[PDB]
Amino acid sequence: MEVIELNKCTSGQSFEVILKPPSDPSLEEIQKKLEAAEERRKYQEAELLKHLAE
Amino acid sequence: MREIVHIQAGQCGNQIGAKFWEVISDEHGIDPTGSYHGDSDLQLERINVYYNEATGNKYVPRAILVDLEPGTMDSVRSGPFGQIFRPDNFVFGQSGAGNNWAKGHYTEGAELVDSVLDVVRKESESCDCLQGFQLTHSLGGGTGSGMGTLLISKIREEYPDRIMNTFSVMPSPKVSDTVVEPYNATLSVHQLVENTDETYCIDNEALYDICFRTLKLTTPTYGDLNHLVSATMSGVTTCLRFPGQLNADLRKLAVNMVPFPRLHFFMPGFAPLTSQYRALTVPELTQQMFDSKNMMAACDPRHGRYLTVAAIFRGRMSMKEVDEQMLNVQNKNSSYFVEWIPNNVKTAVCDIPPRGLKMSATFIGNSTAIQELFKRISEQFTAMFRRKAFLHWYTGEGMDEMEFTEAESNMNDLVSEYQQYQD
Amino acid sequence: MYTFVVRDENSSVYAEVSRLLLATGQWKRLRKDNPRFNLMLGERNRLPFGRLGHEPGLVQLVNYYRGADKLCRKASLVKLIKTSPELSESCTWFPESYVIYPTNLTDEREVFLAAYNRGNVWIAKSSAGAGILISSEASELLDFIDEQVHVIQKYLEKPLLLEPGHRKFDIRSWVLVDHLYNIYLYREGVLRTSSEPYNSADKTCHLTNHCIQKEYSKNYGRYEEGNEMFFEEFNQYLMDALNTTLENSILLQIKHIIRSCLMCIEPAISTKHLHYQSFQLFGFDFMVDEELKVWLIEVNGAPACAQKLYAELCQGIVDVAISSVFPLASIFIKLHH
Amino acid sequence: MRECISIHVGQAGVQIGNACWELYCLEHGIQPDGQMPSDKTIGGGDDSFNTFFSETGAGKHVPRAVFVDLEPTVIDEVRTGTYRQLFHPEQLITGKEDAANNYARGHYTIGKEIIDLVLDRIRKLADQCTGLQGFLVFHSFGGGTGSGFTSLLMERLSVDYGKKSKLEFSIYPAPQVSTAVVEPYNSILTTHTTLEHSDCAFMVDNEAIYDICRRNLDIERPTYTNLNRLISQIVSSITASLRFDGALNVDLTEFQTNLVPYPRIHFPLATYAPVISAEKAYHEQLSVAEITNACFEPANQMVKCDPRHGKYMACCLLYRGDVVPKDVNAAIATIKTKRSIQFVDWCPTGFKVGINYQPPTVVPGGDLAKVQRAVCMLSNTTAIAEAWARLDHKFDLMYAKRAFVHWYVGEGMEEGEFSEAREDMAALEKDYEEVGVD
Ligand SMILES: Nc1nc2c(ncn2[C@@H]2O[C@H](COP(=O)(O)OP(=O)(O)OP(=O)(O)O)[C@@H](O)[C@H]2O)c(=O)[nH]1
Ligand SMILES: Nc1ncnc2c1ncn2[C@@H]1O[C@H](COP(=O)(O)OP(=O)(O)CP(=O)(O)O)[C@@H](O)[C@H]1O
Ligand SMILES: Nc1nc2c(ncn2[C@@H]2O[C@H](COP(=O)(O)OP(=O)(O)O)[C@@H](O)[C@H]2O)c(=O)[nH]1
Ligand SMILES: [Ca+2]
Ligand SMILES: [Ca+2]
Ligand SMILES: [Ca+2]
Ligand SMILES: [Mg+2]
Ligand SMILES: [Mg+2]
Ligand SMILES: [Mg+2]
Repeated sequence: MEVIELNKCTSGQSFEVILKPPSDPSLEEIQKKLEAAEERRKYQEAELLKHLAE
Repeated sequence: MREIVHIQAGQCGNQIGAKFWEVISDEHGIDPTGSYHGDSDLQLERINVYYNEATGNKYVPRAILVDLEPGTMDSVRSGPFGQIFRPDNFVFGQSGAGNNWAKGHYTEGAELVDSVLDVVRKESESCDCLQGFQLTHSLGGGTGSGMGTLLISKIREEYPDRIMNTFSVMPSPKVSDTVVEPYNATLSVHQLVENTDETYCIDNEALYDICFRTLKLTTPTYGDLNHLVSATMSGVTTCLRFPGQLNADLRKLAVNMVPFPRLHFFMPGFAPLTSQYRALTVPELTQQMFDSKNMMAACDPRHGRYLTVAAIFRGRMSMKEVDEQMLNVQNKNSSYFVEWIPNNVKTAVCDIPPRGLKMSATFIGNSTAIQELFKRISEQFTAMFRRKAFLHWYTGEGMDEMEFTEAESNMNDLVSEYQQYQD
Repeated sequence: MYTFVVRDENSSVYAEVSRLLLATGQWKRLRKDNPRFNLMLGERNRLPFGRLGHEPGLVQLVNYYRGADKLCRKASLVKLIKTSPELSESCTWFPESYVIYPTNLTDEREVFLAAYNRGNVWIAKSSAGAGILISSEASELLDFIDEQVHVIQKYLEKPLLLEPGHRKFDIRSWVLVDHLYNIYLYREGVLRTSSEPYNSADKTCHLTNHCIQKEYSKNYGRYEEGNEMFFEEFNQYLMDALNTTLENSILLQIKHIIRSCLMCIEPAISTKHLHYQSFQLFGFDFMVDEELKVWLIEVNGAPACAQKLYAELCQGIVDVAISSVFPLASIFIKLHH
Repeated sequence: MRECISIHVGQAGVQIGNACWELYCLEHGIQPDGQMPSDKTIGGGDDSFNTFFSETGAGKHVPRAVFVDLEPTVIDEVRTGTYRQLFHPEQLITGKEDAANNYARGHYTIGKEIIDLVLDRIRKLADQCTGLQGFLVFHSFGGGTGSGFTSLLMERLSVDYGKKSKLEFSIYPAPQVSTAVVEPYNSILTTHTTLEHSDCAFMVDNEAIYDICRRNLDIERPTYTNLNRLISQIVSSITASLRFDGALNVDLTEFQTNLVPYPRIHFPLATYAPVISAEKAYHEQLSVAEITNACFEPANQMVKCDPRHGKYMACCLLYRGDVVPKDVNAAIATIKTKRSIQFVDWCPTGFKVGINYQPPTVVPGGDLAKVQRAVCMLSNTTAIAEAWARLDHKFDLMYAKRAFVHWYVGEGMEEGEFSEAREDMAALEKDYEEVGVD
């Protein structure tokens, strides 16, 4: 039951009590994925318009 | 500002559509001349979803009236709220469609569809952000069925990223005008399978049974049937017309209710159905709302399983008691709800009740039992088609028998798709 | 109308409990994967406790206490008795045990041999048995374990022997802990007796298991039906032979041990302020020596019952454990604490 | 002094953000018009509250906050609310149509068209900072914007602010208030793509807040307003060390240092006490021991789970009110001799304690009663993995039938992202078991 690193100030205080010792994707790659999904949406819409044109 | 464009096509679509606008105009305080005379700002908070605001604080329905005969639309223009509709939004021909899907879809209707699209385009251009479209029509006739589904196809071509919603009246031999209704309905169902996101299946068989059995109307008329449709249409659009959190727009409703794109045909229900001053408790509203006798599709829900359910309670009531009764129906009949869609029952509450009721409940079910409706239509179709009976009405309009064979196969596939998820 | 699911088909106890619930007409059985249940008769292994108590509007109850495995495992029971101050290493009703890990894998090898060098017969066993060795030499014990975790405890070389027969036995007690952590001891126990005379110089006369006496013992069913003596006959024997009662000589120590064990783990397994509730039926196995001292052998977390007592005990499970939470439209001794 | 920027995404993030900044103003003595009489350095300063508020020459204290929503109705509440004078229009970003509870719609379809605008408005706040710490991101798991657009925003923030810390406040979905069946999909999709970009995330299960509001505040059917007032109290307890003088959790880096030894296991459990109804005219004030003991009751946790059947990696106690270190240690000593508090072997069994003497501030007229002392415990327990298990199971049920999947594929998302996201959750669920179970 040891209390360490007690720091006191006007608005409060803090400390630590120990009970027992122990025993990214780049901007280009993000733009590629955003554009790949947009292209899949365009391809699906083109297929729909082709279906409706028939 | 999430606007909806309303379209009503054919005799049934315009008569049911006019009653719908008559009902919700009263709920929003709009009078037959478009002037607001309400007493609550809740009436106007979402008023622009269905109404345009014109000069002089006038509210004009965003409604387009379509028919191949002038007759029924003259009755609308002479009806109670006939003056509220935009006069340029009356789009009609003179020939009629003779209850012939081919005339509405391929010959007579093709001549008129472009002028309807001009009115749709004019309404869409004045929308801050168009949600999508709702169409009222029957499937058993020629104009609402044949030309209505032609309209849906051409609206999808011009607005591919918008939601298409229909109130579709299914024919029944009990309430029948001609013997070719199964032909027209089978041809239309495949169109709806492909080109709508949400379809409320309104079965004239159920409407008749409710009027006769429950409401004790020995001789139901179309007006009696349309009273049930008015109440149902007002109930299923409450979440779109009033402030709320659940299914507040058409796309969020489709995301919650449609787990597979083709299975988007809903069983609507309404409570109460009284033949009248007695107050209805929350347990009674909840029990009636799930009873088969309150369903508008004439399908036994116990013959199938619920994929998704939406429930809308209207009026001043204990929302805690609503949650208790809603959880009670699910926990006491959980064998009728699919277990692979957790929490597939959503409940909404609106404070403003319908006219003449302290409280009400509206049921929207995506049940696999709806296959009984399509099976019924499929059997009547086949009984005639196996002998090619009455086909000359259609081949005379340029159609080939193969298109009927494919429509037949398409609807039997739809039946089989419901059956694979019922097991 | 209450709902329940069944997830352990091999449970003879709760198959009867499930049969009783349906016989009341007020309980409906659901599919085993339906989450909208009031009661779960769960599986023994990896019961998904983390998914319980998250169904709005459903009071959920499960027939197992999460964490009770600490009491119902060989090595776990030994570690729990040694390291808990409530029980302490100076525990008088538990045999001197040691946890021994095989050499192909803390451990207590050097501690076991320390007390061994200081009657020196021990027994080696584990939870992976139907594999038990009884020897007086420590070399055979440690070499057998090397051939899963095992435990070596002192073999009670002076057991209480029933006459006529000069035979060993062990007492099974059924204890039901409800959702309020009331400790109910079933008034009916069973003595699983050996049918062979105890030979202090073969494992048939040393292991009193009901399956071993029916396969390797040639005197099965001789003295009592199925090598099972119930309390009425055993109490009458203690009066005629030893001039004492079962309550005084044995049952006071049994109730004391049941209370000590279950109160020890109560802070770790109690569902008092939890979003779901638990109950569980336990099987305590006791040994009695010639001095009429009771020793705890092990605790079973998924015990079976005696064929004569299934009807009475399972009805008691419905009464105090299931209907106490879900009321419809005593055979137990409440060990207060 | 080092600034922190708050980012609120979707309805849940915005409405919770509105409740938090309301509480911040009441705590710092800032009026709705932005004026702060106690602030004597007019137009500038590097005080502890300046980490969250900038200052104009007119003496207005402006939140360092951005609000983003793909639909304008919720943010329009902020534009015409009580604290409308705090924010200038550049901080409030709205689209026309929302993500419709569709992760892929928020992430891919609509996110691509608005991500640059949001980053530009964030850049304007960052240019006011002399030493930016990083970001606090409020959002839901279940909404299309809160799940989909947040994950896209977190990816771009790691690119544009690589050295900055990012903390989440995440609303875990609960059917009692949820509005979408596909929320388990959105939760797991957004956790997968955000996992490597978040340093420390505080999950809040709406089920727990709902039940705390019903049990302790006697609200029969709690509303979002009731839920957000309680959530903002917990959020305030967590961020108070950034806005007030002190020595514990004084910068965002210290949150990861004190609570997250393993980077993937960065979801600390929050427990708060006491929650007292304001309708009670007089309530017996709970002591330090009683509120500290309540930190180990599942009924007071932001996520319902059982820390007895898990292991701790770290534990902080954040007190507000009449609390002195003597009574904290006396309470901890008693609790250790009564509770099942197992730490992992590679970590010290201890508690980092912070005490702020100012008692909790409550919204006048709200549901929470004023108390003389309160505590929020932040403990990294493996038991919080139970929330992942529940979520992953509901995912498995729907995805085995590919239910609703067409809505996501229709937005340009590939079906493989579903299983890829699920495999990451399976690996996350396996990491918790290796750390917490023997
Ligand atoms: N605690 C709390 N939860 C909320 C609040 N608002 C919404 N939620 C939860 O958030 C989830 C839905 O996400 P939303 O934030 O509403 O959706 P969104 O981020 O706006 O994204 P969209 O789909 O485009 O509308 C549900 O589980 C709600 O219960 C709120 O104010 N407080
Ligand atoms: N220390 C000891 N001294 C004497 N006999 C002992 C003993 N340890 C075990 N036994 C004997 O071993 C038998 C069974 O041992 P144990 O209970 O470990 O096996 P088990 O757990 O597979 C049977 P159960 O089905 O009750 O779980 C008992 O009948 C007992 O007589
Ligand atoms: N519920 C209801 N059904 C109608 C109404 N009018 C016609 N129907 C049904 O609609 C079908 C006839 O189609 P109809 O709309 O009259 O033909 P159309 O004008 O060419 O579209 C038949 O199945 C009728 O039973 C009506 O007012 N209400
Ligand atoms: Ca012509
Ligand atoms: Ca200043
Ligand atoms: Ca990073
Ligand atoms: Mg007609
Ligand atoms: Mg055993
Ligand atoms: Mg939103």
